[PDB]
Amino acid sequence: MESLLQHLDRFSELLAVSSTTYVSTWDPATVRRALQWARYLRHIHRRFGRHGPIRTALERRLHNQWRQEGGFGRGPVPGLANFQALGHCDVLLSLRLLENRALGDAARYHLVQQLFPGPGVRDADEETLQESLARLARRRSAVHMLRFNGYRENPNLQEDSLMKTQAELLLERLQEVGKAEAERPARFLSSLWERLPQNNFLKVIAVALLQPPLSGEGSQVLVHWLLGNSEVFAAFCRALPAGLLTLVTSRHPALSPVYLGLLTDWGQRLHYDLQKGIWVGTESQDVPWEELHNRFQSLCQAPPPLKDKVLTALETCKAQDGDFEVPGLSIWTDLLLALR
Amino acid sequence: WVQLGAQKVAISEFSRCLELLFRATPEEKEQGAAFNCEQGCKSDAALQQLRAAALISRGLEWVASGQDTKALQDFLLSVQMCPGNRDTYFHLLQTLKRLDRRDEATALWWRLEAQTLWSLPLYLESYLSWIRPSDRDAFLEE
Repeated sequence: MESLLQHLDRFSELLAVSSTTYVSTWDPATVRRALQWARYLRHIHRRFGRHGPIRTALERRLHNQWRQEGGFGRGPVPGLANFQALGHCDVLLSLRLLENRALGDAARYHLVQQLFPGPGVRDADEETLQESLARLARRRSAVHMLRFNGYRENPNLQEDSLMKTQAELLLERLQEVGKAEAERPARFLSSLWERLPQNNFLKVIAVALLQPPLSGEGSQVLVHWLLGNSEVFAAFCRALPAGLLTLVTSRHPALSPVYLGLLTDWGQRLHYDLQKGIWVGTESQDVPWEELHNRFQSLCQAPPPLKDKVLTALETCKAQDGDFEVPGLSIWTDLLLALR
Repeated sequence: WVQLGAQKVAISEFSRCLELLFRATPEEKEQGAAFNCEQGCKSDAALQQLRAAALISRGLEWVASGQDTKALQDFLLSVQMCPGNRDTYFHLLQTLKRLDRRDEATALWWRLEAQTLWSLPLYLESYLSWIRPSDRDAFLEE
């Protein structure tokens, strides 16, 4: 059990420095050593990978590695990602060493010779490294061809594939941090928020809230993050489509009352001009009438437990701004009328 | 309704006029379909004076309820529309002397003095005279 820690952590160091360009010292000995360690891990993954306390101990070492490094400072090194990455560590290693230009010429020949003998060991009982590498390029070229000859962005982001998958990478990556309990998902998602492109990110999160459960602690965590940090959630409602926020709401009622709160707060920074018969905002970024009609359009076009809520939240903000029953006074009269 | 004192149902009718002066034009004979008011009910003078009124009528009711922002909007709109009623400028400058005197007021004095009845129909003439105030010139000489 402790025999594997000293093996795996020194292998982790070796793997981390692999893609770093100090490769001059390396020889066939280093390559042989790497690949036999990797075969051993691949056999570990096979033998006593499932239903072990060894299993959970290895993950603790892994996830503690990935939090002590951070994604912060010295380098944002990927590393081998998780429990499944033990099974194909070899190949990660293989791919990275080839990218590495500092690879001395003798090592590259012996390497490639060891990766792809030929069909001299065509009869191989274990799937050797050679066959996985073919399989890769294949799926890989495969994914090219679908993407550019029959892929389309579904409009219902929920029923897209990229988004739907990136979500699942996020859910798995928080399921691990939850078990670990070292840092709260909050800190992770704060750092994310700085680091990666926001429009992309949000859609992921949006769709993540919807994916039916895989072990919904995942979804339950994201709502606490969002309701906790107001500023991001303001951009969310602003960035997405309407049907997306509709389904967000009917699933998670914790989002109904603050979302409605944001519309209330946008409607009350408009003004009418008489000469063009239209509500418009003062400031350039102020969600237009067009957009605001639509989202309430949707929210109403929803199941019964939200329709009543929202419709009552209209009659209340109407009466607060005078119960006129004629247009050109109460934004909210306007809307309620515009829904027939 | 104003003389019977009923802010609401009154400002119903000032807004309901104003919409039929904007999401309509009167000047629509595309078809010789009938007999018409030739004169009284086509004048662009009749229209820019009738607007200027309904907006003046409303701006008052907006001060009777205390929404000097809304009143300001509606008066500033009649001015921009029909600059030669001058009761328009009186109500706006009364509003400005309350709040934000100097710059706005003088800028509009100079405009009035730069500026210086044709066939208005009777129901409107009389109605303008009926609402209009006595110290109007008195206010414009301050």
